[PDB]
Amino acid sequence: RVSSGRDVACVTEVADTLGAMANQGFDFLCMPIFHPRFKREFYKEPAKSRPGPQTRSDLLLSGRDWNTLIVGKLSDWIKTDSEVSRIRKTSEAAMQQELNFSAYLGLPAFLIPLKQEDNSNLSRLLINHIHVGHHSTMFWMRVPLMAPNDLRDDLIENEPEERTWIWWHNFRSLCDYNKKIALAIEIGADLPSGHVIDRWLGEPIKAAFLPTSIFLTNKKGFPVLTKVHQRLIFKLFKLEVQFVISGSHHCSYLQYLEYLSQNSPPPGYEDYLQ
Amino acid sequence: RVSSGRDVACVTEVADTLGAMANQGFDFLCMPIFHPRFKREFYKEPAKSRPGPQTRSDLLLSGRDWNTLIVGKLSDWIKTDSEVSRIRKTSEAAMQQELNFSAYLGLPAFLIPLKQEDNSNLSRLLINHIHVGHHSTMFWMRVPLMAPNDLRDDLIENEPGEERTWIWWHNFRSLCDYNKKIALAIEIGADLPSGHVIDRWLGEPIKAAFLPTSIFLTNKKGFPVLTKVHQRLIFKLFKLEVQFVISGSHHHSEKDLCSYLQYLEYLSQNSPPPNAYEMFAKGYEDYLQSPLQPLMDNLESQTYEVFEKDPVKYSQYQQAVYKCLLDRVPEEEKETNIQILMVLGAGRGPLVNASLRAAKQAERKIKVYAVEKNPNAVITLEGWRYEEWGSQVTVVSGDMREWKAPEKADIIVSELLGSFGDNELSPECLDGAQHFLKDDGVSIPGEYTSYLAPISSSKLYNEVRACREKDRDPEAQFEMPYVVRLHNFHQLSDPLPCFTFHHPNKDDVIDNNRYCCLQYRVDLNTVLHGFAGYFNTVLYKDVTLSICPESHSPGMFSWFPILFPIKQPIPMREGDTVCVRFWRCNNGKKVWYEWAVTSPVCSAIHNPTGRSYTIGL
Amino acid sequence: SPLQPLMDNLESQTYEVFEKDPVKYSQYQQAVYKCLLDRVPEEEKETNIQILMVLGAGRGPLVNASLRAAKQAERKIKVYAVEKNPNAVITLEGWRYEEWGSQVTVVSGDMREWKAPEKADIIVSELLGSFGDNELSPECLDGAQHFLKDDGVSIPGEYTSYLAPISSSKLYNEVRACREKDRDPEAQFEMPYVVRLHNFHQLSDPLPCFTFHHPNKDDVIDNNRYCCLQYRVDLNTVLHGFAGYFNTVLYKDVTLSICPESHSPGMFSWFPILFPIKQPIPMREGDTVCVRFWRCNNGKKVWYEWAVTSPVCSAIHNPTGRSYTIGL
Amino acid sequence: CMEVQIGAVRYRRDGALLLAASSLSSRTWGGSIWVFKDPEGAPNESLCTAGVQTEAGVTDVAWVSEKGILVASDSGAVELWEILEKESLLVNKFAKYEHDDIVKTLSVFSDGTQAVSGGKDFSVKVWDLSQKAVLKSYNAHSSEVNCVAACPGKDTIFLSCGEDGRILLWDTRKPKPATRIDFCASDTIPTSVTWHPEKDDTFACGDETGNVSLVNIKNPDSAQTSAVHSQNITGLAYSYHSSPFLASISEDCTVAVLDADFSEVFRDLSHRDFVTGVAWSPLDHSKFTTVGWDHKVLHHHLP
Ligand SMILES: Nc1ncnc2c1ncn2[C@@H]1O[C@H](CSCC[C@H](N)C(=O)O)[C@@H](O)[C@H]1O
Ligand SMILES: Nc1ncnc2c1ncn2[C@@H]1O[C@H](CSCC[C@H](N)C(=O)O)[C@@H](O)[C@H]1O
Repeated sequence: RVSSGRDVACVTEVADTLGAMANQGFDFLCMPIFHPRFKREFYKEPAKSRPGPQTRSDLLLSGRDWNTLIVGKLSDWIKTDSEVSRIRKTSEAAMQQELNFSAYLGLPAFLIPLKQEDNSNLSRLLINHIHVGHHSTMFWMRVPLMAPNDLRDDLIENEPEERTWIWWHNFRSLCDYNKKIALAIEIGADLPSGHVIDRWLGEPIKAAFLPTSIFLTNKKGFPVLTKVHQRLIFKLFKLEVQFVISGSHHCSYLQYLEYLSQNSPPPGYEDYLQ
Repeated sequence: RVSSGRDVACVTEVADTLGAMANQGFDFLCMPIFHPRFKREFYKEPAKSRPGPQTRSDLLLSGRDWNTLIVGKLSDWIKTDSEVSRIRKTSEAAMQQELNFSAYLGLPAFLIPLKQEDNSNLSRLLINHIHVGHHSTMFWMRVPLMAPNDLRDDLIENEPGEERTWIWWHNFRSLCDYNKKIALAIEIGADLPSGHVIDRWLGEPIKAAFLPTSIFLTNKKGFPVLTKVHQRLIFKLFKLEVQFVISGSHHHSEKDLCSYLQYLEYLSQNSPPPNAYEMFAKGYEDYLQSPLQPLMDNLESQTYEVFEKDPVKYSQYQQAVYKCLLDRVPEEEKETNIQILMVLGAGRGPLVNASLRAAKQAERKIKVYAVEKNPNAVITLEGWRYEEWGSQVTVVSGDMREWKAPEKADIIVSELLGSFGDNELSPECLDGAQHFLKDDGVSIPGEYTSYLAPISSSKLYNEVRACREKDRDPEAQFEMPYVVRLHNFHQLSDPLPCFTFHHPNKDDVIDNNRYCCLQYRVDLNTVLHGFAGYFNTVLYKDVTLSICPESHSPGMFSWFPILFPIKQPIPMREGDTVCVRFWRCNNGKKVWYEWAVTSPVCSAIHNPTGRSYTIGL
Repeated sequence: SPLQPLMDNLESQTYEVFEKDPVKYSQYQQAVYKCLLDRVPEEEKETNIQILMVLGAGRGPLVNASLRAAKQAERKIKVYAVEKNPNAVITLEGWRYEEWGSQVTVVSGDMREWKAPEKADIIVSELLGSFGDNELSPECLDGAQHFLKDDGVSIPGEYTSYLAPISSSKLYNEVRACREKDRDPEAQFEMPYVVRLHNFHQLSDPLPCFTFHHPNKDDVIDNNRYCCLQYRVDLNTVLHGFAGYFNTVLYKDVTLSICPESHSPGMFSWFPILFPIKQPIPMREGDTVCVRFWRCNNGKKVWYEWAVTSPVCSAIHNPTGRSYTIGL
Repeated sequence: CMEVQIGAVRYRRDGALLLAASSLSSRTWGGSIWVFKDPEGAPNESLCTAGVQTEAGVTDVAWVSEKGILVASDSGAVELWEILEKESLLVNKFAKYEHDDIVKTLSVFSDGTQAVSGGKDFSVKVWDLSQKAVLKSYNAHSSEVNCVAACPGKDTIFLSCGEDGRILLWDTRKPKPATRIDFCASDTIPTSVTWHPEKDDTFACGDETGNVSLVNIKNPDSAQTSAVHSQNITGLAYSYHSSPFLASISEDCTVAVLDADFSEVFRDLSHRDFVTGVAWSPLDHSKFTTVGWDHKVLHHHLP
């Protein structure tokens, strides 16, 4: 019956935001457990000796809430595969810090975005965290169907599909196809071919991210997706994946999702292996 | 809701009997799949060539009804342990026939009664049928609490102890190697054995309880009523959540079968409120996990929440700080003396708050240091710090063994105690934190002592035996401690003091390597399966905590006991002595335990060199 | 499997094998020879006593090679012979009270925990493995760096490990048969082996992997390393793993190396090392081989993690040192 | 009171100090804007002239004309605040949530009626401050936009740099406005850009490595780069001199000043955390003020 979540960039008040997104019709919330701008030093003084809390404590929500309502988001300033040695070191420390905190809270899922082809060191740190005790945490890998550089506008006069698939494949292969590692696809304004789409659907997708900017405004000022996007939602429906609404309010986009469901085209030994 | 079933002797029309008992209030039907009188030949003509179906078809009921509504009953004429070869051979063929058909129907459970001590050939046939692929069918072994010969009326002139039928079940289950698919279905008679015997029965995997219609007394109104003796047995069965089965004709009372079910529902809603229980509920009853290591591992927030749920530990520690303050700073120094208190291993707060409120209760001023190695917990600690506490509490992130304190402390407060006292490496942590304690400083807790007691538990042993993991020593599970529950084992002797650690340790050369020989005398004929571990501790003077069996000190519900299993169980007589050699080793990188039994039979040293179990740092 | 002289105490027979190579003895003796002449002039031929410390003295050889280097250079040295192996110390105190004298002070203990009552001019150690740092030479010297003078010289001064993609169906099947009971049935592929050159065929020239210099004057000393080495395939073959070599600089111009086409002595002083692969990769010519190699140090253990990302993307071998670690 | 982490610091053409602070560690991740006519009074909220709290954290602030104040919020909105001077009050005029992610930076053109926004949603938006709405939204960057800088004297030209490693020169007249500028060691990620007040076709940029570069758009082969800091440059600012000095701040908790010949003149190690702001004083041309996450508002002077 369409299970949906809300992706936020930053939360000023956790208790208020949860109730606000509950009134909108969202089930869970994708939020950062550390402030996305709160960068931190681990090796060099005096920034290393920064006083005060690293982030908001676990006592803001009940254990029930952390385990059912919250999907953690990794800080975007963390680049574990940076060619800069100093940055690579800092990211490794920050990577372990946030992964450990997400497991401490007992989060059901944790978002780790893939923004490039080289995610070797990331996979190394991730499977290490999984192997060292900490468990019961699904790892959603945010991977766009199309690369950000392939979706940008041709506005650079001196700089005028299988790409992002290699990102996910190489990372998953490096992680030895770990069960705690799933996929969270992000839908752009342009979709890949039908065959490529079906190939993505073969992967353990647990979430589908819908940017608010891919929705068209109807005659009566209502959100609407193209038939190309619609057929993809129809395929995602029979996989029982969750949908996450990201972007600015300018918020009942879930109505159109339920609308696409109630009136969805008609058709479980599919996994079966003995 | 009380799930119950009906035991019928025979069924003419199946569809009729189902709907009949369904409107009586039953949830399932215990019926035979073959006619109880339809004795058949297999090896000799002309009876061998019997035409017609062997029994009724499977198309009478749907698969859904067969899987959820029907419990099959084995024919009683089948005696696979008869001393007559012709009878045995016939029964063996008959045994396999009804078993394979019951599995063919997809029956959830199958009834096989035990009527004697010798069921050797029965076991062989049963575990075979389980091993030849046909499974998913629970096997209810109907065993009466009292033998039929012990419940008969003394009506014979020339022919005029209660653990008799226990041997029937114990020998059978042992021969079946404690198979998972084999359960117990007790049959309650007019007379009941000892309460301890009953408690031993309830320890077994009881899936059903048979209530004959002849044990019910007819009230003055004509309603079926159980005696107070039986009612207490039913009460114990209620918390095991077993299913009840009514057997016999309802014509022993003036009412129908439904009245028997209403009386049980009546007892259910009037059953006594459970306490001394419900701590563990619902439940840590079958708790068999490895001891947590808060030092080698960073605990989760959910894990901390469990430890912080006991008000006893909070109260006693608050009381300890309360008394300790009043004893080291007089009334004339009520404000000119600031006690330096350090909470080593602050966790998420509780110990820090318990120290602050103890300072206000004693009207003493304290300077608090809250140190923790868990970075995730420090985040919680700095929440209280910058909202509630203030500058009087200094939050430190790091190990107490490596932390350099800029100020010596008067009082150090820690709660690094495990189920065995020192199994969470409390001594090592405090020893490395002893240097920044003043020469006249007080440590809380001041001392703690572990205890060992020889136990007997075929239940716990087989649970450990099933803990064989792949890619390791197939016997490693027996060489590691488990956190268990008291009611899952039977203690064979009073616990003896094992290892004692006091703080601050003022020894010449501090060594946490320990060794002792504990001897116990056996007063029964039982089997040694391992040793239970308890501990007691002294926070401050007279303020204590203990999980020892017969302790009058609070804290009996603050920790589960620990279990050190044995590889080869030792059957012992009464008068035998049990000497156990117990080691606590520390090689600088790891800490572990090594144990061995040298009496009555000399076993082998378990977990040598920590090959199977170690504790970090 | 590579010996671990740090986690384990070597046997006398084992030492005898290491002391059988005259090349290592000569080059180290030559290193001390040149180092002395460079830090004390001719006019200070007797008024300057150099404080030399043999860290990991073993059974003697390095101490004697330092004494004879002092006589060859006509310089006076005060020797400290430290060792953690109690059994080897017994041998060290044999030379001490029969041959050496009071000029050599025998110390029993770890160089990382030992408190030297006198800073040293020269520290001499031979903690090098087949892969250079696989015997944890950096960690040992880093913890022994504090009692080295501000202008002190360390021998060796630096060393570098090398990796090269190889092909060997012979070595692979030998590793495949190394499946032991009561452990991961694929653990044998996630651990290094000490092998021989003629048992494999190198597919490309070796590239520099990790480099360690002593004394390490970095801000925050970290022995955690990571690199991506790429090689081009010129044949149609099957990738079975990676060979590991190393080269080192004892003193200026005096070097030791086991690299394939090295003109420096020491080609027979160490066997190469082998990092196997789980799934062998059949490759065409023109293909590139990128290998991700990690050296990890969690404070309690040290290990290696490797993965192939070209042409086919494999999995990370020995993650979190689940199959292979090195003590301390 | 004012939040711990101070984000930015801007000077007004009379001495008025404009600081922005945000909470990045507490339970409430909000923000607040402050105006100090007496800079020495900072960061004491008791000595301010006007202060107000925003709905979320504030990444960047900029002066609009003399009474208007632009705000880049965590909510992905651009807010215009006006100073009701000596009412001790700050009143919002509009808050438009055009960005789909955190607005990391924003710059105001010379005319004081237009502005450009840099977003974490890869978006670059030019704003019409008069009509309270955007003009054109540009998606040229393939990653997070780090810094944007309007060209002084030109109301159609501005610079931008992002995590995609691109430094784009803009001209909102051309069908393809963006033009990528390249020079020696431009492979790094640019984190801050600013225009040179006295040189044509010349700008100063900084990377996440610690380098501060002087680049002439025409002939980029003579670009002067200098390892000024050891970590990410968090801001750049030129002085009001005829031959302006270049002040640089970074995550290494240091503040440095280069001259016209790119040689170091000043360096302060007084900050105890990430210095996140820097601005020169219109009154004293030797005075410049820096702010950091240590809640310090320090003033400096040239030798
Ligand atoms: N060496 C050390 N230094 C600092 N903190 C330590 C420490 N060893 C343990 N701790 C902290 O002390 C706390 C002990 S919690 C122990 C719970 C207790 N055994 C029970 O069952 O009730 C943990 O949060 C841990 O982080
Ligand atoms: N931390 C430490 N402190 C003291 N001695 C050490 C040490 N680590 C290693 N050693 C000693 O140094 C010696 C290194 S022998 C190494 C042999 C060399 N890798 C080869 O193959 O030729 C050993 O005898 C060992 O006892």
